[PDB]
Amino acid sequence: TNSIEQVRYICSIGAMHSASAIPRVIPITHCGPGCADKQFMNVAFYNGFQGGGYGGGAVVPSTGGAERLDELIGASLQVLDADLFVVLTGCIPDLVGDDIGSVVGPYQKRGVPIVYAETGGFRGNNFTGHELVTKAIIDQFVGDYDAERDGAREPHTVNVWSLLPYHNTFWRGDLTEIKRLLEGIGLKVNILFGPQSAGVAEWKAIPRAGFNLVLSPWLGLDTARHLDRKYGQPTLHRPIIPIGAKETGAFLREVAAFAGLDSAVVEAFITAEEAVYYRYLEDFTDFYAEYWWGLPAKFAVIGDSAYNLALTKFLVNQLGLIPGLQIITDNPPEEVREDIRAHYHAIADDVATDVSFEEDSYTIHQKIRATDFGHKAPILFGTTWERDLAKELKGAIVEVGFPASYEVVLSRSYLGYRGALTLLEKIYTTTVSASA
Amino acid sequence: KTNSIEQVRYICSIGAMHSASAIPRVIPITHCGPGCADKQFMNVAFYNGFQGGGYGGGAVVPSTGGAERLDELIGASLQVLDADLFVVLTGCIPDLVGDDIGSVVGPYQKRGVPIVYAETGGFRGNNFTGHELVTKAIIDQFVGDYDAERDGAREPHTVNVWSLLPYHNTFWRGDLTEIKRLLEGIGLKVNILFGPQSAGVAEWKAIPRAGFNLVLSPWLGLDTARHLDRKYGQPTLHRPIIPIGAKETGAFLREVAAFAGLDSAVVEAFITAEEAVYYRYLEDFTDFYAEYWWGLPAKFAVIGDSAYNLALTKFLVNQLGLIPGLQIITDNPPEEVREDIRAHYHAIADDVATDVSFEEDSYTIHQKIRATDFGHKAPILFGTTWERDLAKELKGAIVEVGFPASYEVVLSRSYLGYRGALTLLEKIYTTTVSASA
Amino acid sequence: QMVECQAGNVRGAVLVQHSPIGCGAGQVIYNSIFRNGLAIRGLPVENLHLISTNLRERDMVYGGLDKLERTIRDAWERHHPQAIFIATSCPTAIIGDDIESVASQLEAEFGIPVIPLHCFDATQHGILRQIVRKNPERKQEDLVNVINLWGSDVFGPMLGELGLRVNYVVDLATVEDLAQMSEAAATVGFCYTLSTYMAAALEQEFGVPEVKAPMPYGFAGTDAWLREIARVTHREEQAEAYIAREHARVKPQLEALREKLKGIKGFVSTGSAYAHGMIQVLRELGVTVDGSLQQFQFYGLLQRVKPDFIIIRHNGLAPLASRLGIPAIPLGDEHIAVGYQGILNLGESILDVLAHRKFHEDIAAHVRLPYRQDWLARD
Amino acid sequence: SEQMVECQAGNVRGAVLVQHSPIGCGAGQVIYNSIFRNGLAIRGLPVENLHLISTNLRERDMVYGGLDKLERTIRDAWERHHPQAIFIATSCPTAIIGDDIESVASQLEAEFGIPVIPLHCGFDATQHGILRQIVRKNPERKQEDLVNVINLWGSDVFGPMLGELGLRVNYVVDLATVEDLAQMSEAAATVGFCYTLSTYMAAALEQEFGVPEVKAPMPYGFAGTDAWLREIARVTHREEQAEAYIAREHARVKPQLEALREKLKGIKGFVSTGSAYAHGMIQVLRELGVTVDGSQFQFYGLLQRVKPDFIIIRHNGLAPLASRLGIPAIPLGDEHIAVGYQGILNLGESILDVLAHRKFHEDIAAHVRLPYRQDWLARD
Repeated sequence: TNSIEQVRYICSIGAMHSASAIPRVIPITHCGPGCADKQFMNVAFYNGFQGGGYGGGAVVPSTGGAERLDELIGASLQVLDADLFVVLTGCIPDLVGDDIGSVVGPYQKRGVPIVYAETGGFRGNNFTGHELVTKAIIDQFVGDYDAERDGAREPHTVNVWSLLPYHNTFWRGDLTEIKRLLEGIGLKVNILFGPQSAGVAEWKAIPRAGFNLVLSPWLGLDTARHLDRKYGQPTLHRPIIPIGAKETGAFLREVAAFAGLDSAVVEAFITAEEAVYYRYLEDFTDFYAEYWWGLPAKFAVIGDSAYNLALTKFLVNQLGLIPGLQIITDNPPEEVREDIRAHYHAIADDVATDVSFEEDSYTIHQKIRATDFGHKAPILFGTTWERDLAKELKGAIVEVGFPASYEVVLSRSYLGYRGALTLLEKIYTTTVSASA
Repeated sequence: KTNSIEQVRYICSIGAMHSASAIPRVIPITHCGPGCADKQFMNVAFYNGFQGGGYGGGAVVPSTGGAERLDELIGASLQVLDADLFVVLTGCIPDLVGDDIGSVVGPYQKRGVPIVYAETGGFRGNNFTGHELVTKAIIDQFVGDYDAERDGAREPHTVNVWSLLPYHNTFWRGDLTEIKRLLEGIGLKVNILFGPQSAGVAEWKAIPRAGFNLVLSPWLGLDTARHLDRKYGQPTLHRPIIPIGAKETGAFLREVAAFAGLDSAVVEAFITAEEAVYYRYLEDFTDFYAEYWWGLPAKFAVIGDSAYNLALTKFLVNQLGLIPGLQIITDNPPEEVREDIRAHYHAIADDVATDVSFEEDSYTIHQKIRATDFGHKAPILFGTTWERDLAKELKGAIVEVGFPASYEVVLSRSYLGYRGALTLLEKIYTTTVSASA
Repeated sequence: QMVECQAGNVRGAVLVQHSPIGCGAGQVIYNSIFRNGLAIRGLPVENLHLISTNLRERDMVYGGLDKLERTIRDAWERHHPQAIFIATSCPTAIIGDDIESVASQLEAEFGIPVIPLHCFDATQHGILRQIVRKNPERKQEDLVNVINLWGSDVFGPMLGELGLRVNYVVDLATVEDLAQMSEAAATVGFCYTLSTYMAAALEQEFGVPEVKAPMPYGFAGTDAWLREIARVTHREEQAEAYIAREHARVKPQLEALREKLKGIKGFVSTGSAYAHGMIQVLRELGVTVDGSLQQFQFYGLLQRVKPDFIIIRHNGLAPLASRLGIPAIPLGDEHIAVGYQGILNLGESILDVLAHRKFHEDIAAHVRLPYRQDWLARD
Repeated sequence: SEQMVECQAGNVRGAVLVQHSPIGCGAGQVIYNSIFRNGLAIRGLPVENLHLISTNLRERDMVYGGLDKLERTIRDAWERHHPQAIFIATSCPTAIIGDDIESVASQLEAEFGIPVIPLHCGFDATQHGILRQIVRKNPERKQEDLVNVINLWGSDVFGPMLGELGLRVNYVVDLATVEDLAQMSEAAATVGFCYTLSTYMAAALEQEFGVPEVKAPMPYGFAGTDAWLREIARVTHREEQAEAYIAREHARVKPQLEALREKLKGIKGFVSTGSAYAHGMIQVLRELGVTVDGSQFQFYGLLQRVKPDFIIIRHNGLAPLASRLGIPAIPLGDEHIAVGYQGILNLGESILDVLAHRKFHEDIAAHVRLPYRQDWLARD
């Protein structure tokens, strides 16, 4: 069917949050007359109550549209102090056929730091919009590369293409952890988003990075291929985002092998991180093994492919939980779906599962209800939409993705070693709160 | 004031065995009469955050005239367990009967075994007094005398940190990690002495070589710091308020830098970087804090030990403009220090003055909370599992911040410093918004 | 703007968003508001079920009528609602699909109203046209319709002392409640510009009188409002008893409350028809008001006035004022200051947000606003 | 048994337990509170903290005794909670000083008009006190459809099972109101699935009050459950319902056991508990086809010798040690896991669950060092 009940994502123009995730970058939205651009800068608010003030929010300007868009750009330029403006277009400019390139080019020839992305809402969701925005920035702001003028390529610098900002609820802490891990093994990291990023200076340095790391099942592959064609940069695709010591060590060793990093440094960093992580896991083993009242054996993960696969891998391989049902809701392109399914088939050496692709919450809930989770209630890793279903199943729910309307998220992370420990805390504080 | 204590807020001195087991590769050897359920402590830590004894805790802990029985236990533990140091703690029966623990433990010490004994009669105090007794016993019987030529010259920029009580302050591991990170940021060498970040008995052997002792708590550790001043002549810096958030943490770091004579450029660079991160996150949080339609608690009550009680009160008054409704300290501090703690509460802010009471019986605490007027909104309680029913009765939120935190699974959570402050905000306001969850 | 949340907040009904998936982003905002309103009102808490037709490229050149009918059938089969509303954003309005025909056809087929909204208020108009009963047999003499957006149960207790019952509408009201409004003995609108059309239509097309009196803000306002309700519903004795009792109970406390608020300079920028009541309540408490109303315009006004606190009813304004160090009254419940107890509630809220200045002043000192200096040197 | 006595006495709803001892011996209050809240949540009853009062003895009381403090604490309990019964527990430091609790107990019992039961801590102090002072004597009402089920904790396993027989269940002692304990003399029979626990109280009930005790095979395994249900039915005259239920359950469960056996094939278990409880678990495992070898340093040696896939234990501290060796343990917080016909399948898929969790324990075993010296490892 076509109906989507309880949307699991937003339109492409919702990728304005990706632009506002870059420090000192202000998106300029053009959705038509521009009634409810607020529908987004407030949608991120009803994710883990984070708000876009770092680069947006009510700060975001919003709208023949060529004349009116030109007026908007002129007004925003003279009011707002931004390192870069990103102009995003919605339905009406696309359907009417407004020539946004003609409106925005004159400013660029004037030297203004402005880019435009044609991100018609009905074309796709905000993941496709994110890729469009990143490609627009690369094409219109980073521009062409000349090693003599711009600087020699650095083999040990990496551009990280990863979680989608403001849609992956814990993207700030998660990107902090990813950057920390990558710098541990001796890389210079262009994280490109969030508090740890340097801003547009980091984006201008994209051409002179050794390689692009696509740390996600499919998001960023388009950008990495584009950068390969443009600058000739090699790409490392690491579809599983690491959570915990096992997967994180595998990921770090894989990146070190790819980039030719010093193995002694990599091993020392892994040893220290593992020491800390396994001290905490040793402390946790008492609870995990002794807890009288039993803990969930099966789980279901509903969310975008990145966090879905990361959580499935961690829950199967670190905790030995039984995968009950995994549904990916970000609507990945049909070309990449078999590779994702393959990742799920080999989720462990002796565990094989599968992943479905549904975007309608009614179908997802019916699938969960039709699933058999054993004599114990499962643990759902989903969104606010699954709270009622979780109560119906008499099980726990952990909100791990959009919409996480019952989490206040400042710097929480669920990736790497520290994020893995935080995730365990969250999961098993939720489970024991049955009698709270 | 009645003697009865309902829903205990702490345990006996011998419960300070958890302080000994918080030092890496240190195994306590308990001696509590016939030891019916001396395992209680080995399990109360499990029901305060689900922490687990680690290496020298849980069933790993050996337990029992008790002289012959204690000697047999010590011999068995020595032959079986591999530890850098053994701490022998005694409870009621050895104290009442009058067992000579020194005569039993000193023979091993003269033979070179790394063993100390502490007399922690359970009826003489709670586990805070036991913690001080254990630390003093270690210093006296293991660290021993100091000779700068034999042991090493004193380092003016090394610090011993005396702080949160292990395993009773539920988030002590992450909290000590944050304290050590902050102190090393401004260029100090830190002897944290407890938890995963500690080096173990090597750190304790280096206590005499530290430039000064930092007592980062209202009263716990002051006894130890005075003892170390008398013994090794080490100066003491008392910082009664444990910092949470950027304002208090910056004040604390600048105070420590002024005391230790640290380089000011390094201190300021570290503070500005930490503040950059912290205030970026606080900027993100301001949207929720100012816009949230359905209202947030205006008043709070904090029930717990003096350290976290004062730290939380300071943070909630100064970072957030929450109105202090009722603060009760439940760790039973000595009568000498209570006026200084009250003074800290009187000047909790330049324009906010509050007060702190000292109650150890949960019935009295709950009656005081019920008798308190929290305004037209339900308050937020910072307490323990004992306050869950009361929180439901008041139709307000509860955040478990101390023993017993029976509904928290605590691995590496912290509520101190720059990062712990953000974690604490997340916890508080995820609890408040979960009213309709 | 409010049409979609109003239509989706009716329990027992299903709202169909005929538009691309993007225009359904509000489902999260509406769901949060709906759950919080249910929790506040004491009703069981659950997610709302909003269905989007999920229009794509193809529907932009052909039409979404087939997808619209499929979505309506899906709503009926999944939930079996008592009513189905239909919304229409810009992208679907431009292609000019004919929703009326499908709505009428499926309404006939299912036997429940299928209400296309024309996004005066579209949701209220549709409810009156197709849900509100006509010539009801019953006439609940002790029932009064109270129009509110989200609010809280303040009119419940207040009118209970008059022996009247409250029919909260439209939000969080079951389809049964919306059909009952033809039976009520009167209709009271909390605010003019927000509750005047629907009550006027109710009185015109149905015998339900509309109450025209000062809003329940301030002592005199509440007196007049309660007396009008009592006269319309013939409860003068209970109304006078309640008024005297409340005057006696509240007047003392207001004296003490006034001193704490001495020298406090407020600021109001809500709707002029409700800002008036708020300013009346503030003047009762002794607070000084010296302002009355786009991010830049609000920033300029706040810089000019520099109030201790602000009162607003729209989003985006509060976070900007926070970055200037000014707390805002959390006006997520417009019923905070209604009635005699409303005076004390607003006073206590003001005193609370005054304490919270600590947070905003700390934020104000450590944040760079996105406005360039050259413009910051000009109005 | 002191911990169990305190847990039982404090787990009686509507009663208050007084711990006559220093504050240290009250540390178990948090453990008991957690168990109590979790039991209430599992049983579906409203959840709340339990109120245990400590006399909080200090040096003065260790020297001169604490009778005055005990009386003050009992008065405080009465005034604060107005309970239906007050138990008193005495520790070692209070046993040494030899305080006379009986006199104050009797005096305050007379004054308040409610039982004040000094617990004296095959035999159980709490059960003995309940029988002496709470259990009603010569009841005017006999409940032919009421059966006493003596259990510590666990979900409602006997509820549904005996409901199919038309019998009602009276769960004692834990989570039982003082009303429930009083009416145990009215029941039509007393069934104890745990021989070690239930034998004393059920025997005393039958001897003193005439409520028959059911002595039959425990409800473990098909044959065990058959015999147990048939004995219940014979004692309470419900043979027809019992046979109908047995036939239904055999038909419903016997098929799935084949698939469970196939899944569990080749799995080696290990059981270490009281012979009575271990017998039932071993019988259930034998039904499922799991292999059992037979029945904290000695535990380390045993686990090294056997190297089981999983262990079944009922005592604290054993599981964490086994976890560090990479062996998951069956969590027997709910001892009702394997009871009855559905218990076979419950235990089977619980074993399958903990076999999956082996991944965590193997990682822990890989990355931890145990505190035992290498030489000691070379001894039995």
